[PDB]
Amino acid sequence: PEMVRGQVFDVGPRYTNLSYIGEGAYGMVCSAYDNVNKVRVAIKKISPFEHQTYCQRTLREIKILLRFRHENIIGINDIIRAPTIEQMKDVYIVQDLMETDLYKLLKTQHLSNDHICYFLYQILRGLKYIHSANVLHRDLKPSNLLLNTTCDLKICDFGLARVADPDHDHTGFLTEYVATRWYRAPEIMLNSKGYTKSIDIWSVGCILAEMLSNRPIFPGKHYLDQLNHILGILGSPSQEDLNCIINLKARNYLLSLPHKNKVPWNRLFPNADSKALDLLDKMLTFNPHKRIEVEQALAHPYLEQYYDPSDEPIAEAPFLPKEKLKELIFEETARFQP
Ligand SMILES: CC(=O)NCc1ccc2[nH]ncc2c1
Repeated sequence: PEMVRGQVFDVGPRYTNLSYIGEGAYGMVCSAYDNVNKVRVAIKKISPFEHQTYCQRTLREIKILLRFRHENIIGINDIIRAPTIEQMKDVYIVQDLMETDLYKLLKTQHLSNDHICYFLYQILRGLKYIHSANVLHRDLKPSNLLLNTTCDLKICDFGLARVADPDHDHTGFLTEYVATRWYRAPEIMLNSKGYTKSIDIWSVGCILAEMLSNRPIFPGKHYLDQLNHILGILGSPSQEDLNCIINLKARNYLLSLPHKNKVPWNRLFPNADSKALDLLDKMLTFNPHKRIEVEQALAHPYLEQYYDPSDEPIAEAPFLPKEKLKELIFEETARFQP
């Protein structure tokens, strides 16, 4: 039984020569030589079985990623676990090894306009597929966008994903939310559960802005401070957009704020391509009903050199206590067993 950083990393004889990568949500991450395909691979250890939430998220991701097949979405290549429920304490998910991710790249590398364009294209191409399956990722951020040595990009981490449910999207003001703060659309803090596709487009807009400067655009330090970062750049919502927020606590909060003017994108991003800023503006639209959709974003002039809807595939179809969820993780991973 191989050990890494003083813990069992029990990946069998198939996978050998482990090197520590980093530290996931529910366990450790390593590379390993795959003795069957003769390539190094990434493997993450997942120990979710005590907690119903870690079980829920583990199972959501497994079910989604096994059903999806797309060049810009990470696959599951193998899953390692014990032969019986009783002996299964952990699950190992094997995926393609990727050199880096966008978070690491942004902290260390200047991106050319050509790189930004290509990364954005790949993100949206992957997102077209996800949305075509009626699924929302709900936690798009640089550290969930993996890149290889030739800058192929794959979206990962579907633990917070949901089926879209726009008829149940409304909630009150200051309703708590789980997904990463800096990439949360303004409506999350006002009146949205994050059950519509527009939530993901906002996050992509934040990612685009961060590619342009290497700095997150709206780095809020706490729940409501996130909204006030957004409003500091977008400025005060218009009457029409304010009138769409029927909830009085949310509406009156916005009305209580002093008038803020829009910060022009070309002053925030003086070296950016003008077509990139036109698309950014459309993704970072305050009103989620007016926000650009994924397929429109692909068709935007900024992406013209890549846009090819015949080569931007869609999914073939649309997509509980911890004891039942352990059984379900066991069943879902059975296809990888001898
Ligand atoms: C967000 C996440 O789950 N990161 C860990 C991870 C997953 C797959 C990976 N492939 N290559 C490297 C690598 C890292």
